[PDB]
Amino acid sequence: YFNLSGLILCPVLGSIILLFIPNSRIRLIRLIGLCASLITFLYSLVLWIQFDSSTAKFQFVESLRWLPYENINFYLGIDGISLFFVILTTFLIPICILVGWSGMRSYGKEYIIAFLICEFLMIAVFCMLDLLLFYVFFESVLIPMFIIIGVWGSRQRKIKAAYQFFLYTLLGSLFMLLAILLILFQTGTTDLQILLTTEFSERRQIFLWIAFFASFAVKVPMVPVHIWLPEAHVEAPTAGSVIL
Amino acid sequence: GFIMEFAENLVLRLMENPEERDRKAREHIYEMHERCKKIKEMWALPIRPYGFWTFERHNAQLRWDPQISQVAGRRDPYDDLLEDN
Repeated sequence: YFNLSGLILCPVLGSIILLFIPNSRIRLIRLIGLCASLITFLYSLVLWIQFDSSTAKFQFVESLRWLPYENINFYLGIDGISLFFVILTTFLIPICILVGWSGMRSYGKEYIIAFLICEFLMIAVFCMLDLLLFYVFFESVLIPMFIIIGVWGSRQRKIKAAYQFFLYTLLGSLFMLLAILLILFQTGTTDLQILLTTEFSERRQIFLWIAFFASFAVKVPMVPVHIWLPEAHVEAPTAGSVIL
Repeated sequence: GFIMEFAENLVLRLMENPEERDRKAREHIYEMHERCKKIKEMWALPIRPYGFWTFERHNAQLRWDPQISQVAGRRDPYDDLLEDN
């Protein structure tokens, strides 16, 4: 019985174990990182087989209370849409470890730690059903990718790429957060199933939808803000350029 | 036997009860909406309760002064005059 939580925990265990060992034994670090990524990939494939495509309700749900009132909590869960994204994000990470396999002695253990943290965080984003906490993990990828781009990037313009990438995900992100708070105060919970079955005011949906689109028009390269992707993507490492 | 005759029922054991899933989904929706209404009611409480001073902890003087109104420095002038008899 393989649940959704073990998939999330596997990169966490791989990262915690990797910090215990020192940096002198570089072969152990790369071997353990690749092994953790590959077992996470296999676990993701196993989750595919035991996926009911007939029902419309969500698959494995793990609820961990967050607020004392159980008002909002980690509500994990996959469906037809979120499953393939989980499989893809589990599949891409071992490739990321493998591309820079020769230069691992130059990068160090921070590189694999950052990539496994990214895998954990990206898995947590796709397979969760809490609107607010999904926002938390949605821009939680700022720190690890900022580190990846900045520490191992271009020659001298690496600083500017990090700043443009970090700046484009602030104003729209928090303008989305305002809508998140209005939704939370209006309805009462951020559970996705509850929020789907709610009568929103006709004039209210326009503002909330605009706020949501403002923070998604930056991640999806829309017309106003898409110049970050070329510059911040050329000024990025090859393994950081394959998940971006 | 052969591989598929075992992999079949292996996958069938791996998969879960959908009736349990549907029941849990409708349940979770029911209690989540009830708790949502409860929290909406709770957020409506004013910062200052209607009673406030009526509360026994917010008086602290109606049951302290009566046992002090006999000490020197707090007596009505017409208390020591007729207390002799």
